Amino acid sequence: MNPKRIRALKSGKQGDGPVVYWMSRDQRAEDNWALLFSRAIAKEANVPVVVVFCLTDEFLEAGIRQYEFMLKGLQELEVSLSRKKIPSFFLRGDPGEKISRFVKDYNAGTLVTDFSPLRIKNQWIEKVISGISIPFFEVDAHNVVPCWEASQKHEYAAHTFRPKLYALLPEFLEEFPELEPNSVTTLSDVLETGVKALLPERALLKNKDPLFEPWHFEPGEKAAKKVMESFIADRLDSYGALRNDPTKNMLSNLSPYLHFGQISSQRVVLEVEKAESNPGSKKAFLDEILIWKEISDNFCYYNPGYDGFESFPSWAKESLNAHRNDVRSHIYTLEEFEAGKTHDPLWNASQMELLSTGKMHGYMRMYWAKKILEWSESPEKALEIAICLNDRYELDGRDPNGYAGIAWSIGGVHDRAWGEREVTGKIRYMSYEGCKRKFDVKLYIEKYSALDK
DNA sequence: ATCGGCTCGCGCA
DNA sequence: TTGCGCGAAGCCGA
Ligand SMILES: Cc1cc2c(cc1C)N(C[C@H](O)[C@H](O)[C@H](O)COP(=O)(O)OP(=O)(O)OC[C@H]1O[C@@H](n3cnc4c(N)ncnc43)[C@H](O)[C@@H]1O)c1[nH]c(=O)[nH]c(=O)c1N2
Repeated sequence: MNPKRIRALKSGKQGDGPVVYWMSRDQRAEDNWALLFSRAIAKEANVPVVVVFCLTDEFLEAGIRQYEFMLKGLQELEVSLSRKKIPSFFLRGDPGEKISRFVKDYNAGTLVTDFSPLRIKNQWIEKVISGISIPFFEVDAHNVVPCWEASQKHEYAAHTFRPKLYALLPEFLEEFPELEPNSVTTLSDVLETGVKALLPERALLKNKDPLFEPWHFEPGEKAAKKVMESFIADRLDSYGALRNDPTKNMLSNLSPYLHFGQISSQRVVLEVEKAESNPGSKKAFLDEILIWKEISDNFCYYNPGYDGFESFPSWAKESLNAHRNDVRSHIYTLEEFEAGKTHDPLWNASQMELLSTGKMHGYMRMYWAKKILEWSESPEKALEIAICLNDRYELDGRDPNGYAGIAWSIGGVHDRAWGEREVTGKIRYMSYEGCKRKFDVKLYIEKYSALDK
């Protein structure tokens, strides 16, 4: 294992108990550098490895759709793990308090957690270090090239990060070894409890039917692989040419699995690389899962204010500021945006895709966000509303790719200046008529019309 | 240091 | 649609 994937959080003396993988971002049994390191650390000490996961109360901020998708994954994973003789524990509370307690409770030898740039995981980690005395390690098991290794600074753009990343790919793109089973030796209640709490909040139809259609993405490590497999057989070949067409199902559809770590993106890269197809599609796809996925982790990790105005570049701050007092053609409230009551039937269509499938087509995510800027009273409100809806209804929400993506659309982060406009200033414009030239807009609106109810 | 090159709309064929 | 050349625009890093 490449030791540059390991960061030492808290130095100390190796206790003589088990090795504890605090699993958080990467909820998979396979292709998991964090669980592989733990087992290594375990194996030399002749102790077992165990996995702990903390079900916090953040689930009350989203909906049944994300929380059933996550728990059904953890149920499968639990089985996966016990078959490898690795027990799994599940705590319910504040990771700062519960993990600390647990580590003392079970006399853990060493502590290990996977990596995530989001503000709140570092808060927990800090709290955790004050509460323990054993060594504490962190492993990047989400990125092909560990976030802190790929760059030491905020990258202004893909085209600056891209040479830095591909120089290190030969070293970090590699196969995964086997999760060796242990040698030395309730989730269902939680899920029924959580839904009963979230139920008053369900996104319902007029006839009391749920909006959300749970059949588009089956959750779990197994299903995730079958999705990847299926993208490579049918859709990879056409990806470069039809990726940007909302009327063709030609995306990988991996982002819900990746978000929850139910499959490794290092694995996808390994499998796409070895696939023969259209070079242009492979190149198109690899740029998305390598450059754009991981510069997003770079963004949050070096900009703690990643979900606010002040993280924008100077030029875009200037510009939006200078157009704060422009007359907006339209001003909608969150509640109107939420229910698709704008004047723009293409915009409403894509919000109905969001509402019922929990995954809005990549290209329409750009449109969607910019019309929120154009049709709200201020850039901050735009940011607020676009974050709110993104995180509440996307299956892949509350994710670095989220904040980095919204910042692109509303703030030109990782983007450049365009012709000055009213209201949106120099931020990249997108039009209805421009979509008309690019895809059969009417089909798209047609598909999601019968939903206004 | 000096300037080439970065993930839209639109005219047009 | 489909692709090209052009525009408008701020800045990093050879
Ligand atoms: C307004 C808005 C909001 C969001 C986002 C963009 C925009 C404009 N993104 C990014 C992007 O829209 C999203 O990752 C894709 O829809 C994922 O779907 P597929 O895997 O089918 O993409 P596709 O199959 O084409 O790409 C495969 C993978 O490449 C990566 N990728 C693709 N587009 C990317 C992008 N624009 N930025 C970064 N990585 C990208 C992702 O890992 C994705 O799973 C995001 N992503 C996310 O998963 N959750 C979110 O909540 C958001 N938030």
